[PDB]
Parts: sequence; structure tokens; C-alpha cells
Amino acid sequence: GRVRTKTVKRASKALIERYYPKLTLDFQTNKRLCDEIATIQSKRLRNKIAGYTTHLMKRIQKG
Amino acid sequence: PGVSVRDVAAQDFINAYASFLQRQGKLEVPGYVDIVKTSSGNEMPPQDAEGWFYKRAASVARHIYMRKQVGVGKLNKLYGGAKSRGVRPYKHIDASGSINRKVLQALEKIGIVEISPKGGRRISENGQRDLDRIAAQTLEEDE
Amino acid sequence: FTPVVLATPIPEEVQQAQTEIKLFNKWSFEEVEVKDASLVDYVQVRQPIFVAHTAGRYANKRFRKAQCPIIERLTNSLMMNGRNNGKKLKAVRIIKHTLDIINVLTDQNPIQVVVDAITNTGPREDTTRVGGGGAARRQAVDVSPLRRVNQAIALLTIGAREAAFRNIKTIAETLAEELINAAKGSSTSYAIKKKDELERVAKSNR
Amino acid sequence: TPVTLAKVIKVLGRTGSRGGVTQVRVEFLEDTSRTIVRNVKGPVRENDILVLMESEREARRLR
Amino acid sequence: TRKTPNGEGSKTWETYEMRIHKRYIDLEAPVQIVKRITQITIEPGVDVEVVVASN
Amino acid sequence: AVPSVQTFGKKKSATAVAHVKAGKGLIKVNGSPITLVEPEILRFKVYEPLLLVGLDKFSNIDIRVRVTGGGHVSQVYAIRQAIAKGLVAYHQKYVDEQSKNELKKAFTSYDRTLLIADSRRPEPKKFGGKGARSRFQKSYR
Amino acid sequence: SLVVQEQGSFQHILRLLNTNVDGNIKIVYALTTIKGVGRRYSNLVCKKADVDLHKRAGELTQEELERIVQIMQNPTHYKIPAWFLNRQNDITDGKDYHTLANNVESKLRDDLERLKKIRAHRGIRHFWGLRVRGQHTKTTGRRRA
Amino acid sequence: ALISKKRKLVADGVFYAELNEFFTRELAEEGYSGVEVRVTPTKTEVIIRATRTQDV
Amino acid sequence: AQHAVILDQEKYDRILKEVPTYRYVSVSVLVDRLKIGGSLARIALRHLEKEGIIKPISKHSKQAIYTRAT
RNA sequence: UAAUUGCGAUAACGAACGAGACCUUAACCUACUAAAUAGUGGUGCUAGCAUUUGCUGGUUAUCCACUUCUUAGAGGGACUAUCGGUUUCAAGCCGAUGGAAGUUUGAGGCAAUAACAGGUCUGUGAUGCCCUUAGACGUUCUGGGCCGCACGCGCGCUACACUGACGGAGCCAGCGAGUCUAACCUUGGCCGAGAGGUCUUGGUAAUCUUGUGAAACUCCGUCGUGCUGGGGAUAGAGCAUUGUAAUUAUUGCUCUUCAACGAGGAAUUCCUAGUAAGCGCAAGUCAUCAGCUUGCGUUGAUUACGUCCCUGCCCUUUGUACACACC
Ligand SMILES: [Mg+2]
Ligand SMILES: [Mg+2]
Ligand SMILES: [Mg+2]
Ligand SMILES: [Mg+2]
Ligand SMILES: [Mg+2]
Ligand SMILES: [Mg+2]
Ligand SMILES: [Mg+2]
Ligand SMILES: [Mg+2]
Ligand SMILES: [Mg+2]
Ligand SMILES: [Mg+2]
Ligand SMILES: [Mg+2]
Ligand SMILES: [Mg+2]
Ligand SMILES: [Mg+2]
Ligand SMILES: [Mg+2]
Ligand SMILES: [Mg+2]
Ligand SMILES: [Mg+2]
Ligand SMILES: [Mg+2]
Ligand SMILES: [Mg+2]
Ligand SMILES: [Mg+2]
Ligand SMILES: [Mg+2]
Ligand SMILES: [Mg+2]
Ligand SMILES: [Mg+2]
Ligand SMILES: [Mg+2]
Ligand SMILES: [Mg+2]
Ligand SMILES: [Mg+2]
Ligand SMILES: [Mg+2]
Ligand SMILES: [Mg+2]
Ligand SMILES: [Mg+2]
Ligand SMILES: [Mg+2]
Ligand SMILES: [Mg+2]
Ligand SMILES: [Mg+2]
Ligand SMILES: [Mg+2]
Ligand SMILES: [Mg+2]
Ligand SMILES: [Mg+2]
Repeated sequence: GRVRTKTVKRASKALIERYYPKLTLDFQTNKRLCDEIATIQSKRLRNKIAGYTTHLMKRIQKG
Repeated sequence: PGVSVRDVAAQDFINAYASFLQRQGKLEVPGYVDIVKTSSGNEMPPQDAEGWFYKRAASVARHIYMRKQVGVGKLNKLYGGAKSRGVRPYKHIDASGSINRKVLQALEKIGIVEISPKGGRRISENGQRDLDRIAAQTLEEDE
Repeated sequence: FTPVVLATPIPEEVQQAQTEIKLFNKWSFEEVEVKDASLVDYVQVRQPIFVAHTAGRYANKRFRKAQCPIIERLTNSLMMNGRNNGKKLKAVRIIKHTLDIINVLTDQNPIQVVVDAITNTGPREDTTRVGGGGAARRQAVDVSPLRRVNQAIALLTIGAREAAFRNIKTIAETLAEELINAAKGSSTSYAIKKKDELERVAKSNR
Repeated sequence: TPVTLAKVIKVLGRTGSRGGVTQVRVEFLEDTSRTIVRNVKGPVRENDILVLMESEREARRLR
Repeated sequence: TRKTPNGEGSKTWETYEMRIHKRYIDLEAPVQIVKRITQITIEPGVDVEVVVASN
Repeated sequence: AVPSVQTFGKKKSATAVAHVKAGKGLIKVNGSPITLVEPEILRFKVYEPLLLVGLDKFSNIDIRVRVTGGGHVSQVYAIRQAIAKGLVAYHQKYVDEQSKNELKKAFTSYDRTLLIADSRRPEPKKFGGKGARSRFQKSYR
Repeated sequence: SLVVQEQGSFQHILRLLNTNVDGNIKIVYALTTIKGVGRRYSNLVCKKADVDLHKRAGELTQEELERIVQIMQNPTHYKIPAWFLNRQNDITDGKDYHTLANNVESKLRDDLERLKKIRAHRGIRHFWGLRVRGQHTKTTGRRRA
Repeated sequence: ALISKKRKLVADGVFYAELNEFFTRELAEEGYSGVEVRVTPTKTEVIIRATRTQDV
Repeated sequence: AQHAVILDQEKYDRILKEVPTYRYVSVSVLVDRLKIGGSLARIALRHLEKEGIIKPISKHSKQAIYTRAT
């Protein structure tokens, strides 16, 4: 199952909390964002976080 | 056109080269044929009886044509198969170095292979010649 | 068909059939239709193949099993009983001989006859072991199309295997024999008998 | 002999104690506008065609 | 190896490994620079070998 | 030099490398024609590209393939992938795009993974059984 | 090969070396129903007797049969390897025999007797009816005698 | 001398395993804490990391 | 041992006259015609091909297949 | 959800260990750095066949060029992405497209708290106590024994054949390992039916063994359903190899002897994709001996994709006079 751990969802929460201008419904730019904007020790963790901030972005846009 | 043996399917070539080495009458077949068994990993001697030494001579020929050099041991390991150790599991075993070595000498004496440097046996220019020839012959039958 | 050659040449009927129709070993994939509603979508036929051998990933999802070419499903289910696990070259060649043999008897696309036997042997309804309190009765159930195809293949091959075991006829003669009698149900075939029985019992407990 | 052909329209769930039977609502194709619920033996999805052998008789639970 | 010192338990096996990495760099130089570059560039753990000749 | 590309095809551990230059139309494998190959039952499996895409296409090109590793079936699939991937690699550099994408179109359509290397690999056996999943045997007591 | 014909010239079953040999089998294998003659020795002997292994035990001239008998019981004269022979190096006169038909039984007996009569442990063990060749006897072979 | 590269590296490890032992025993009442062996030209160097080098 | 290992002249002419209506002939089909074992049945398959009757539409070992002449 | 994995409900809010992350390995880079210990194209030198160019080989350096294949450094790449169903329109789940890859990507490494009178004093110069300590329970040497055979139980190997045995011929792997103060992996050449012998040889190794020319498997024949040419127990005789030693037969080879087993009662093990099963190999062990194990690749299915019926276990609720905790 692909249930994202708390650290992913918690980091995604704080990112969209304080960097909503910037970010988009695009993973690939949110990813590059998370590089220049957060400090993640691993590529995989960073892609998970970014891909999830992207999901929350894509579904904040409709409510 | 032009031709190699690499242009002929393995079996109709070797069958052909066998019947030719047969026809020939020049060959040298040590003597212990028909009484011998090709491999200690085997049960019955070959069923060709008056022959098969041609078939392996042809087989050995085409093999030595195909590459740089090959010794008696590579042909032993090549022509070695699966020995049923009865009630124990099978195993790969090598075939007879007498049969192969006497083939390499009866084909070198007939100038179709030659003690090579580095090691082993190399295909002879005159062998290239005659192999490519009967290869052409074997394709000619399919016309 | 407009022959063409280059350096290393390519044979006559080889070129001819290939670039023209995209047919089997050398049998017709057009025509041949499943003579039964349902079973369509679960018997392949088109896209056509040359020989029944595919590195197919038909397993890593539920129903994708159904998109496998049907002949290859037949061939696949040949190669079993421990000794013949793997050994698909063995199975493939047996199928080729088998289609050739069926074609000898009564004409017909032998691949069509195969389709005919597969259709005619899937049991329309079966039974299952209900509890119902210790002494278990048998609930009649209407079995799926997919289970009907699968059980058809396994039935024809198995009864062909029992029939080829310990006698002079080869696997391809008896496979063909079963596919022949089962193409038009004759109850001289292991498959038709077993299909008729599973339906007889399923009816008798409803 | 009378063959009845019914198209699966909905998947209702597994029955039987062992859990291999599936309950299914079917709409027979020769004259629609009438539903029946049957029990399958093999794997089933939406829009398959079951050969109901006796046209009027449905079941529900299985032990 | 078997994980256990003795023989009891499920037959758990455990596999160890050591990784050996080998490089070689070919250089043409005089004597001075070779002796300068090999007396230095010292490293504990790196096994350095400096061969010569064409045979 | 002449126009030419090189490619490869891989099934399990068989890797099949292919040289595709411009020429009079040979299709040689290792050193023998494609009309041998045998397996034989699987012969048309290596013919497959040449008949899917029209036999002619090979009249301005020479095709050589050599296979190492793998088994008998592993190699037959590795070569047929390398021949078709090669044909599209030459059209990608030398003839036009729309012809390359028409070859990829009639390949991917029918397919059998002619351009796409199948990713199945052996799974490691682990201790306790003779296979990877297959555990040994217990009898309890 | 060829469809043959023949007439009443082959008679089924034919008795040699005090045993009986069925016809209608491929002659090489027919001499194996004689003791001491396996598939190898049969083969080599019919190869040495100038016979056609293609033939059945059915045909074969009486001349051929007699020559076969002659070679079997005289293998070293008709140049047969001696490493091809079951009873090499006897144990008294030290010659190379190939013991055949009802005679192999005798030599099994003679050999067994010799060990028993010498009291050697192999004898003792043949007398006790066990396994001689050193195999474990705890588990295997239980139905037995 | 002359030993395969693999056998060499294992042998080097066992050399450390045995040296670490001998010190762990011989320098206990001096707070022996570990070793490192540096190979150089001329010398083979051993550095004793301990918390009490006046007794060492 | 249950018969079919020779040729008995009448068996020859039996073979010559019984191999029409055989859409299928092979080793098994010859045996099933209450005669020839798998040795000489193969000889019958090589020699009914010497000229006529059997049309070879199949290849090799174990599996043989022929049809009636046309 | 695989997960106290999350959403959500909410006197809780926000957190840490453990799970996840992380590490290793198998997948993808015609992008980056390179390679006579990896390989490719050109060129010479050169063989064979056709000759009209051509086709197929030889040549650890005769030169030039490249890095696709091979090697491993640094990166990149996937985040269940895009779209659509389903779901409290939540976490998620399902389908299609794309993709090297979409079951935790596949497979492992690691892994909290707590428990057991689980196993190990026969791994330890780890150890308490007890016992023993010169007619030794210390140690060594000689020989025997651990293999002993009415029989019960477990792991297995080989088979009952014709999807087969035999015989020719085809001919393809991956994980490994190898000799210093020594005799390890061994090509090659002769001799020998074989097993082996013998003269040389390369390799402390991407360089030599080795392309480990493995085995199933493919092909052309012989056999023809007959305990058959399936099967190879049991046994006799002869030849060799390791070792100081082979008898109670270390192993190997040759001939001969030619058992039971015609698919296996009640029972019961393992298993969901390159998996199951079939196949052989390497490594451990090893002077000699694998029917074992640990890994490896070869050929490659059938059937689910569910449930709580059987069994086993976790979870609440509940009872308790147990708390050394139902031993
Ligand atoms: Mg081989
Ligand atoms: Mg062979
Ligand atoms: Mg495996
Ligand atoms: Mg005998
Ligand atoms: Mg868990
Ligand atoms: Mg010209
Ligand atoms: Mg020219
Ligand atoms: Mg590269
Ligand atoms: Mg897809
Ligand atoms: Mg990973
Ligand atoms: Mg206890
Ligand atoms: Mg201990
Ligand atoms: Mg003590
Ligand atoms: Mg120990
Ligand atoms: Mg300790
Ligand atoms: Mg003591
Ligand atoms: Mg013991
Ligand atoms: Mg027990
Ligand atoms: Mg066990
Ligand atoms: Mg064979
Ligand atoms: Mg001798
Ligand atoms: Mg040396
Ligand atoms: Mg390799
Ligand atoms: Mg029998
Ligand atoms: Mg046998
Ligand atoms: Mg002894
Ligand atoms: Mg004893
Ligand atoms: Mg027998
Ligand atoms: Mg069974
Ligand atoms: Mg021992
Ligand atoms: Mg070993
Ligand atoms: Mg052990
Ligand atoms: Mg109360
Ligand atoms: Mg309470």
C-alpha cells in the first residue's frame, strides 16, 4: 500500500503553509523547489514530499 | 556468389562432409572403432558402427574451422554429456581424449587441420579450401 | 506478392506468406469465430501470431490472462506433469503437429476446431461445497466465462495426457483426437464427458 | 433446450464460507428490462455474459 | 555462516561480505616526479603499488 | 566511412549487439544468415520484424548481430529486439522522422517488446528453501 | 531401410547355450537373455561375427548363429579387449575368461565359497545374508530375504 | 612475500583483529580505546588511542 | 511378443490395398491397423513413399503424417 | 494500509523510539569521466569461397579512431505521474495512457519495549561452584568404535517410461575460486577403451584455467509398449586415483549379474511470476569423499488476486480469590 508516512504529510503541510506563491500543480518544479527551499537528506524522501505537496496543491485549488 | 560453411545449416553440412570423407577412402580409423564407446558417460557404443568416426571427424572439422584453435580437452568437454550415476544425480562428464586426439591426427595427416601456435589445432588453408567447397556442394543440392 | 531479395536471401513461401497475410505456423487467423456468445473476449484470435511463444506478462494483473492468444494458452497447458515443466519448445512443436493432424481430418482451420473444442467443453454451471451444517449439500452455481475457458483447456489437455500415457499414439495424435471429438461434442472425449457430468450433478442439486 | 444469456451488470460481493463465490446482478440480453441475481464460480468482472441454464431461480447467502 | 554457535533453532543463515576495489593509472614520467608523488599521497587503507617496465 | 548505427537487445542475461550500416542487404547473426538461427520453431520469432515492416526496408542496409550470454530462448528474443531497435535507430539518424515513427508504430502495435527491454530478472533464493519463494519441508513431529 | 520378404526361412524361438532365445527381436538384444551377455558384449560380438544388427533374431543363418557362439566363448582369440571380459585374471590359473550361460552361476558360487571357506569377513557376511559392500544397514533394505 | 590481492586484504584485516585484541588486553589499566595501522615506505606505523599515554 | 514384427507376404499386400481411405497415416496408425510394430511400420512409411499413396505433409521424429494420393 | 500506515471522530494539542526514512543488491541512461587486464569500427599483413564490388576467418601492439555493447566513479530517474472511476468526494483503492520500472518497484540488510528457567559450559585462554588431577576424567601413541541390524519415524536421491530411453549431431549460462617461502586453479602435446598417466604451460588473476563449449533443451535416426532397449538395487571379477593406511569394500572406470517399483491408503509439506516446477554449476566442507547446504544462471506453466470454513496468531470486551501471574 502507498500510504504516505506522517513525515511526508507533515512536511508537505508546512511547505504549502508558507510557500503557496511558488509551487504549482507540477511535481517537477515543486521538486526543484524543495531542493532550493528545504533540507532533505535523501532524493527519495524529497520526491515523496514534493509529489505530495503537489497533490495537496492540486486539490486545494478546488476547495 | 561466394560461400563459407557458415552459410550451410549444421546438420546437412556435416552429413554431407561425412558421406564425402566416407567416399574418399582416405581417412585413418585407428582400429578400436566399433568396440569403443566415445565417452565413459555413455551406455551403448554409437549406432553408425562402420562410420561415425567420419561424422565426428566432420564435426571436429567444422568446429575447428569456426574459430582460432581448439585442443583435445575442449573437444572432450564439448563432446561430453550427462552421465546417469544410476540412483545418484546426473553430472557433466567429459568424453574420450583418444577418439578426439586420433581424429585430430587423422585429419592433420589428411591436411585439414594443423598443430597451431598458441595451442590446439587450427584450420588448414587447404581445409578452408575443401570445407568451403563441399559447403558449396551442399547448397548446390538444394537448388 | 512482388518478390524482393537482397544479399542473404529469404525463402519463397517465407517471403510470400509473411509480407502478405500475418498467419500462423501457416494457418488462417481471419475467418475462425467463436460459435458461442460469451467466450468472446475470453478466446483471443486477432491479433494474429506466427508461433505460440511469447515472453508475455499475462499474470501480474487479474484478468490480463484473458488477452493471451488462445492457442498459446493451449500450448502452455501442455507442458506439465512435473517432468515437462518448462519445455515450451516441446509444447509448441506438439501443437504444430496437432494442428497439422486436425487439419488432415475433416478440413477446417484446425485453429478454428481448437476454438470449437474449447467452447463446447466449458461447463455452463457447476456446484460448490456449501456448509449448511456439517452434512454439506451442493449449491449449483453459474460459472464465469473465464473459468469456463480455463477449465476447458485443462480438461482437454489432461484427458489427452491420460490418453497418451502408456500407448503408441503420440501426445499430438491424442490431443488432436480430443480436440476433434470435442470440437463437435461426441461424448467419446474425456472433456465432453466431464463437462456433461459437472452439469448433470449441478442440475441434480438445484 | 433453452439457453438464457445474461450480462453481468453489478458485482455484489463474495459468498460461501471459503469466499470464492461472487453474487452478481445480471440483465439477460434476449429481452432486457428484468434483473436476476446469480452466483458465479470463477472470476468475474462487469459486462460478462453468464449462461444461465434455468432462467427463473435466484439465490442469496451461502455458508 | 550459521548465525547460531550451536545447532538449535531454525536454520538461519547469515552472509557477510567485504568489497575489494582495484584501480590502475598509467603514467609516463622521469624518476624524480615518481619518487616525489609516491612518497607522498600516502593513505592508510589504500594499497599503492608502483611497477615499471614493459614486461 | 558510411552511414551506420549500433544497437542491442536483452532478455534475461542474453545481450545481442547489432551493427546497422548502409549496404546491399545482408542480415547475418554471429556469422551465419538469419535463415538458420534454430531453435527453428522460434525461427519466425526473429523473422518477425522483417515481415512486420516489409522485407524491402533492408535493401539499403547491412545487418549483423552477435549474441553472448543467456540461453537458447533468451538469445532469440535478444536478437529480434536488437534488429528492430536497430532498424528504427538508422531511420532515426539517416532517413526522416515520420518513417521512424511509422516503424515504431507498426512494431509497438503488434509488438512482443521489440523496442522495449523486458525487465524480468531472477529473484534471489534465500536460506530455508531450494527456491526463492519455495520453502523446504517440515513434518512437525 | 527396405521392405523385405523371405519365406518360411526364419523359425521363431531357437535354443543356444542351453537357454532359449525368442525370435522376432533385434538379435543383438536376443543374446542378452543368455547369462553373462549384456548389451555391450552382445553388440561387440555381433559386430565381430560379421552380422547385420538390423536383422532380427528371427532370420540369421545357422552359419551365423554358430559363429556367434564361437566368438562368445572365445573372446581373446577373436581379438576382444580382455578389459571387455567379466572374469579377468581368474584367481587360480590367472587367465581371462568370459563365463557364460549356466556357468556364471557356478562361478558366483565358487567365488562366494572361496571367501566363506577362507573365513574372510566378506565370506562371513555373505553367509549371514547381509550387505557386503559396506553400506549402512540400520535403515535401508527391510523387506529383504 | 607475493600474495593474491584478496588474501592480502583479509590478511590485513586479521592483522588488525589480532592487534586490537592484544592491546585491548595489554593496555586496559590505561584506557586503551583503539588502534590504527598506517602503512608507509620504510615503516609500518601503529597509533595507540588511549586515555592515559603517560603510562603507555 | 504379441505379433507384428515381420512381414508375412499377405501382410505386404494388405498394406498395399488398405492404404486408401487413410486421411492419416503414421507409425501409430499403422500399428492400430492390427499389424507392424514401430520398427517395420517406419519402413512401411519410408517405402510407401518410394512411390505413391502417401503425401508427406509432416516432417520428423516421433510425429509423421501423410495423406492419400491425388 | 504491509504497518499505532494514515484520514477522520475527538479533552486533548503537539512530539520521540519502533514501522517509514536509511543502507545493499537487481532493473533504466547513444548524457558525464575513461579503459592492450573490456570491447567496437578503419587500416594495413594474410587465408578461404566467389569473383563485379563482395562474403567468412587469422594476426595481446602494425598504426588511427570511437565507448553502443563490458567495467565502476559522479550524476540523473519515479513522486504510485497524467487522465478517469470509487470512496464520508478524506486517507486511500481500482482502470486506462505513458514509462527501464507503478504488488513497500522486485529481493534482502538493519530493527524498539518485553518475555522463555528455548539452545549453547562440546567454539572461545568467556566464566561461578562441584567433581577429577599420576593405577588421570591431563595429554600422547597402537587398534577398534561413532557405519554396528528383527524393526518404528523424518529429510532426501533415483524411478515406474513413448511430452520416453538410447545413439549420433546441434550448441547456450550466471554466481564463484585459485601456488610463498609452495605445490592451488590448470590450457596445451603425446600415450591409454576408460578411469588415468606423462612432458611441458599460463595465472597471486577483468590478463591464465574459462566463452567455465553446464544440463535440461534442439535436430536425424534406432527401439515400439512387451517389468521393454523403462528402472538400476543387489552382487562377482579386473583396472586406476587420494592417502602412512582403503579389510567393514573413500572415490573413479570396465564387463557381468538385471531386484522392488505398472502413479502410490489414511494422512501431510511448499508455493501467486521470470514465481512454481524441471535443469545443471560454482562456493562451503575437502588429502580422498555430496544423494547435503549456500548462492547462481538456464527452460519456464497451470491457478487466485478471494475468504474466515479448517488451523495459527494479534486485537478489544468480559471474569478473576492469579501477580513466582493457570507450569
Ligand atoms: Mg554440451
Ligand atoms: Mg551430444
Ligand atoms: Mg533459481
Ligand atoms: Mg545378459
Ligand atoms: Mg509489520
Ligand atoms: Mg567493383
Ligand atoms: Mg574488390
Ligand atoms: Mg557506456
Ligand atoms: Mg503499459
Ligand atoms: Mg531499493
Ligand atoms: Mg530447560
Ligand atoms: Mg558457549
Ligand atoms: Mg568448566
Ligand atoms: Mg568451534
Ligand atoms: Mg568472547
Ligand atoms: Mg575429562
Ligand atoms: Mg553420526
Ligand atoms: Mg523421528
Ligand atoms: Mg531440516
Ligand atoms: Mg539425447
Ligand atoms: Mg590398454
Ligand atoms: Mg610459474
Ligand atoms: Mg561468462
Ligand atoms: Mg512391466
Ligand atoms: Mg537403462
Ligand atoms: Mg576399509
Ligand atoms: Mg563397522
Ligand atoms: Mg530390463
Ligand atoms: Mg504421482
Ligand atoms: Mg570420510
Ligand atoms: Mg564441492
Ligand atoms: Mg552437513
Ligand atoms: Mg464477579
Ligand atoms: Mg480487571
